[PDB]
Amino acid sequence: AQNPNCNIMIFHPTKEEFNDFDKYIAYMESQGAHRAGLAKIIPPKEWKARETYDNISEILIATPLQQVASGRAGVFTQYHKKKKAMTVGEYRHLANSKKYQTPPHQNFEDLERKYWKNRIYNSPIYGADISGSLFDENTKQWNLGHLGTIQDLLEKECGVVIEGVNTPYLYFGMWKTTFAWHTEDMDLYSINYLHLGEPKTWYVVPPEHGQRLERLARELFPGSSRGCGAFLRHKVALISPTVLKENGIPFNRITQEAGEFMVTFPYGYHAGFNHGFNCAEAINFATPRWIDYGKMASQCSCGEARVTFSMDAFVRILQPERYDLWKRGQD
Ligand SMILES: O=C(O)CNC(=O)C(=O)O
Ligand SMILES: [Mg+2]
Ligand code: NI
Ligand SMILES: [Zn+2]
Repeated sequence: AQNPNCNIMIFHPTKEEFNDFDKYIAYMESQGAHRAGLAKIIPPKEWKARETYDNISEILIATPLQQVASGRAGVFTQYHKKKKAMTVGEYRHLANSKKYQTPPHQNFEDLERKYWKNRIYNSPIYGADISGSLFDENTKQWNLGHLGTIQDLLEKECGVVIEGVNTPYLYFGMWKTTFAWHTEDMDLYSINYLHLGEPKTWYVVPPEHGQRLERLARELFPGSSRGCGAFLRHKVALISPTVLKENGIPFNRITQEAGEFMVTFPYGYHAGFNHGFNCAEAINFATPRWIDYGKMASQCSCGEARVTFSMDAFVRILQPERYDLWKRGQD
């Protein structure tokens, strides 16, 4: 069995190996990368996403989100308070202000310590989930707006043509902006490219151990767990590495830097934080191996998780017994 300890693997594809996206995902899986739940892909030195980032300041962040925490430093929830629209240039200036800027630090490990000590005492503002792309249309390799769609994959594997579309999303971050513990919708893959700026630290639980994280979460968030049998779909709960280690939960960590891709694998729980002003692009995708995870994915039906238009068909075709209840949650 490849990668039996479920370590995060780092790949360095050549320019020739960077041509065929599906083939390279399959290769990484042949080497056991999925067992970790997360992999890093460093593009060949010949590649670039676009020519420059000098002209992005006028992108609008229509609904910046202030991430307000409740709880204790290692075990907390966050809610998202909507703020007035601002441009990427305005948001960058805000991120660099004395109130929001990254503190002085020695190295990534010192910053990670400071994050977990201090996160709850601040409310950073995240420009998340903005439909759009920063890849140049002429970038032919690993262009996250030109991937095979999940609807086409389902049709290729299962024969059923379905409605829906699959487009990327931009994330503008600042120090302490946080992504809560989650798997993807329908336990899909994700791919995330860090276009510019400061790093992003990731934590991940191997897919084979995901239910251990879920059981801990039910213990640590007992009201939320009574409210919903899949409350991590709400994407609000944070648990620190220290708390995970105290509770014996298997996990790994890695820091992504600008110019690097990360891939999350089906049912790989992940969480993390941004080091300072940055911009990432991410999208969900599927492979043949995903189908069985899609069929078994948990679902929130309490009403809180509220998701895209395109998830309807995935539930309807892969999970027909759950469909009616899930859709009640959506309406
Ligand atoms: O970058 C973020 O805030 C969150 N990203 C992801 O969860 C991802 O790419 O799957
Ligand atoms: Mg612009
Ligand atoms: Ni994710
Ligand atoms: Zn729910």
